Amino acid sequence: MSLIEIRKRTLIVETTYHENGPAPAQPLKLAASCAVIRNPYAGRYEPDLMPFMAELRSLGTLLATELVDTLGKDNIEVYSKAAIVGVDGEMEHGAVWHEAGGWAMRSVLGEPKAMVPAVKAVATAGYRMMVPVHYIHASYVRSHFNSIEIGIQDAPRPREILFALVMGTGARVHARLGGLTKEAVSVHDGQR
Amino acid sequence: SLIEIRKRTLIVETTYHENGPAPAQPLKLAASCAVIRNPYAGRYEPDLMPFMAELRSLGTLLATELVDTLGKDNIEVYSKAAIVGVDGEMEHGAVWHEAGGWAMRSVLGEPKAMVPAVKAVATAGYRMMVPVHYIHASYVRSHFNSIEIGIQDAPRPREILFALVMGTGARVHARLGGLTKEAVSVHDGQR
Amino acid sequence: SLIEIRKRTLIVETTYHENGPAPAQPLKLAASCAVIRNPYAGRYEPDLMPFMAELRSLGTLLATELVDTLGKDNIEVYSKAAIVGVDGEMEHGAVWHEAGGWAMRSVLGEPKAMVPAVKAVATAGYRMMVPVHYIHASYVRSHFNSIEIGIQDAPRPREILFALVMGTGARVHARLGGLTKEAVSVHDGQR
Amino acid sequence: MSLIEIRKRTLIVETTYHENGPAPAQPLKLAASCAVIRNPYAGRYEPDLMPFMAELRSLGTLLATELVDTLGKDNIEVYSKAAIVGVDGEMEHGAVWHEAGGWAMRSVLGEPKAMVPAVKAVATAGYRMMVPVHYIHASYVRSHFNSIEIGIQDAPRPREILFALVMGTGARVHARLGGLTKEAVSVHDGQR
Amino acid sequence: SLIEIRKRTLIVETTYHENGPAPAQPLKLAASCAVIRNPYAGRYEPDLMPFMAELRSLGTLLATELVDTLGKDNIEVYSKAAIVGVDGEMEHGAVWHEAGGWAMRSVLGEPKAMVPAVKAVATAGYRMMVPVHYIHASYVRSHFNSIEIGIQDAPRPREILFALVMGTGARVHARLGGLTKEAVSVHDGQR
Amino acid sequence: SLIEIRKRTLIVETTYHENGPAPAQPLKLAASCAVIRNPYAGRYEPDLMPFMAELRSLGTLLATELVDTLGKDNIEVYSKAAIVGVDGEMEHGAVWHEAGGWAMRSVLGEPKAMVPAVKAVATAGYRMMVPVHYIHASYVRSHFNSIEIGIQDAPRPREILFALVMGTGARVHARLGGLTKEAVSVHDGQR
Ligand SMILES: [Cl-]
Ligand SMILES: [Cl-]
Ligand SMILES: [Cl-]
Ligand SMILES: [Cl-]
Ligand SMILES: [Cl-]
Ligand SMILES: [Cl-]
Ligand SMILES: [Cl-]
Ligand SMILES: [Cl-]
Repeated sequence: MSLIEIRKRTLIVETTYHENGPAPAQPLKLAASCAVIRNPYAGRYEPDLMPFMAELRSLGTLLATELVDTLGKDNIEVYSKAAIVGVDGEMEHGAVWHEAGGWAMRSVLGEPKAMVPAVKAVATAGYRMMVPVHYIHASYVRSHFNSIEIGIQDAPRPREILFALVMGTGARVHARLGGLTKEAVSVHDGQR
Repeated sequence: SLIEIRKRTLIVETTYHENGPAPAQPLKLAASCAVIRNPYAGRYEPDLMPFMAELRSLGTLLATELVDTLGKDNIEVYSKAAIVGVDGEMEHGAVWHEAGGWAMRSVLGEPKAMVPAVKAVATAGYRMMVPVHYIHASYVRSHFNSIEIGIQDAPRPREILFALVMGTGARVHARLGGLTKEAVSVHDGQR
Repeated sequence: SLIEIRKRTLIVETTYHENGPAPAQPLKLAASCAVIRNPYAGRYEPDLMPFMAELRSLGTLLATELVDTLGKDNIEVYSKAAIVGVDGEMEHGAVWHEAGGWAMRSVLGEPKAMVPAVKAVATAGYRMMVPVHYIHASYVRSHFNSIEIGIQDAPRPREILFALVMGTGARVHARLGGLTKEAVSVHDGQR
Repeated sequence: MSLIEIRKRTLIVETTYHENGPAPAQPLKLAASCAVIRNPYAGRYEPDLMPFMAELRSLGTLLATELVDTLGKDNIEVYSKAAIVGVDGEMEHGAVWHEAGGWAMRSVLGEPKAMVPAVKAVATAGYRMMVPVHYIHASYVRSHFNSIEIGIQDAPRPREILFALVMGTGARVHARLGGLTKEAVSVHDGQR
Repeated sequence: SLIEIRKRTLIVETTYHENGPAPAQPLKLAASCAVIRNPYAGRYEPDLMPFMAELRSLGTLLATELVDTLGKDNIEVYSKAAIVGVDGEMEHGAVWHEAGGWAMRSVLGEPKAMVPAVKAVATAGYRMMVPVHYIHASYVRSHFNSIEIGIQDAPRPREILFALVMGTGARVHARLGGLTKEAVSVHDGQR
Repeated sequence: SLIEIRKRTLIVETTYHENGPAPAQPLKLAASCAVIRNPYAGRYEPDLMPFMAELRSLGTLLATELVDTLGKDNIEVYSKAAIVGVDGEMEHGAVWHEAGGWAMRSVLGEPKAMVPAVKAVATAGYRMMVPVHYIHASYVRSHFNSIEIGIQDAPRPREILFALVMGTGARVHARLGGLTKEAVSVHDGQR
């Protein structure tokens, strides 16, 4: 029997035109796909979370696919992943998403090289969290560091977990701090 | 133009269940929001009529996105909301009753129910529950619902966040009787 | 009895101005809230009808307090709200549309406008903007307004917070035209 | 010209019947009266806040009178005072309320002996704050320590201040930790 | 043992100024917090005396950490606080008045002022302003101040967060007169 | 100088367990934060390079405090963060990627892993979860973790809060395999 039971999902698309500076030619879009699932381990200590982590890869694929379909496969430049575990769970129940969300997303995207950044928390329902993103091909590209806030008002309830993926289309709208540029990426190790 | 958009958000919330027997089709509630500069922040402007008039165009934009997102034949509930930044006043949000409501109803081919609403003057990041009801008859009990809106970094003190909401049906475990969609007979927008 | 009250709050908010010319009389918006045990928390109950029926009595209690507080002849706007604790479901709050609305309208001698509403399932301490409109005609534009409600330590997971709101008039700097109280002519509850 | 301009006021009355224990014969009522006023010093450093503090005594009297009229003069057993200053102000703009709110309230109440407890903060509009209360005749009466949350959704705006007084009618609903009792008060110094 | 510690936090806040002429030395306020299991969560326990007794050692632990952090000779203000998880009750935090206060006063060589306090029953992540006053005379007007405490993931429903606060001086721009440190003469803990 | 510090906070969070078998030694995560005036609040400044350069010394200050708090030989995870006040912009926080990261890495003798980060433009009191990872190899799965930061009264609209985080080890009940500290072999800062 599946360990994955979805109560609700949210898709958010934030389009930023400017931040009071000269507007860029095209706006930035950052998008998050979230799913609220029952936590099969809430309220007890389970030493073996490996089966759960394995099955969650399919959830990763589902959410990542939705994001590509939303933004367009050719438009992805930044990503992230995140988890919010309900108060009857533990951090480790969210930590399964590093592999499940990250690997699934990277596979959907043709295996870009940058590690997918992440943030997670154990929190009360409605908790809002800033999710950091970076460039999919080289984590050090300075223009692309950014953030989007995620959260669902009534989730995760104590015995639930909220899993999320984030994708975006470009650089900060007024990026102007130099550093490594897309054109300067030369190692192709996922960093520089 | 009195309308200068900094950012927009589109939210689609799909509910499969709420721990009861899952309905055949999930519910989708969607919100389309725009954060704009408040041209009147920091002073008392006696005439907000031109602003209210022009805002209808923002209503059209947002409503059009919602219909494109959910499908025109799939709309059953709606709402409108405004959050005014702390340097503004409530009246700056009140303009949206007409601007958002009339624009959305026009987009939808003039359904009869008044569009429900909520508004506040608040700090950036304020989150607000937005109530929805049935577009053809406000009293259809199965359809009363809510969705939370908000943007983390908005409205900043001299901004306004305007939003519209559309949805596809009843609460996932609606079971409290009352007037049903099918029983609607007066067509006055209530019953 | 399905109604076990832990605590109640009564809030009266008097607004003198919002940085414009102060009206002759300030506006008062008041909310009366009750936190009760949710008899259905933690399970799916198919029949919420008895609960909805009994809750009318809670509606009467709260509405009566509001009228006693503001004065019966001074009521111009109203609303109703519910916040369900995290172990409950939205349907547990939905019972209040009838229970709170009908009870309040009865207390007020059956004004014609549907009582507006908002609800959520939320954590203890959740705060919610509650929209109000004119009791005799929902379209009276001057009267659309809001008040925030909430109780710091409620609803706890197995509780429900039910609330009613009454107010004494228009927004303090209402100036957006629309249908006025005086122009009300249809008496259908809208116009 | 007056330094006191009120935008809005709130009166809250919280009645507690129980906290899942055996209910007391009469419920506890805790009430807060708040006023949101313009801050005449927002955005600058003013060395002399003494005139403002002096005039604010009248605001203290107004709010304290409202509370007695609400709860009944014969029913008061606990109190407190609090201030929330908008973000363009400073803590000192709230600190004026120790004297202005405290002394005014004590005078309205016939000069009970216990110092009025207090809390204050400089915060964003909508900030919610727990206000602690204690027994008006002897601060150490253990049964009476309690709290009520105050706040106004849209206040204080940056250039405003929210001032508040609190009064209440008795002990915690399930007080059971011994300590100094009302009957044991014998020094009458405001402590014991 | 009735004391099972999940996590602890120590926070030291240094204030150089608040947009006025900076004082000679900055103010430091420090909070030491401990999150523990609530042995009584979910039931009404009439006898909390053994718990209150045992908590004295937790008071001593937190107080000793604060003295070791700021330096015994530098302490001029203090406070105590408790946040109880939502499955508990207020009385579960009330035990800290004696356990925290007496332990801290003992550690500090019995200063005379009553330790001020604030408490709440709240959801995980609740943030609370904690008021401090002068350790030798509660009326010393320059010393009234506050610090915010809270832990993001605590107290969970079956936990309690207990905290102590110490600080090194007056508000950075204290200028409202009243009783001064130097004018203290009663030594009753008030004046 | 473009750096004017109003206040600083140091927080050390000690985790003994998270309801599982407690590890041999607890985890400590520490955050060092500084609230400064935003020299650019309210205007678009095209050249933020001098500010970014000058901020390096603030990075060194905060990093040195963290090493002195936890001990240089005990550091295994780090992060950096910024919260910009509402009158600023995101770019005002973005300067901290280099200023914070490079300063901290220098203090730590140049560990290879990129310092993770998160930033926001927000209202005073905004709380933010900050993610950490292993300082020698970002992929070490046991070490991914987070700590919440924030100051109640900061950043005010014309301020910025800059922060660094260091920690001493893995999650208290890390058990998901993946790359281990011991298996690190590339030394590129990833694996
Ligand atoms: Cl990854
Ligand atoms: Cl409408
Ligand atoms: Cl109704
Ligand atoms: Cl006093
Ligand atoms: Cl005591
Ligand atoms: Cl004490
Ligand atoms: Cl960098
Ligand atoms: Cl770095």
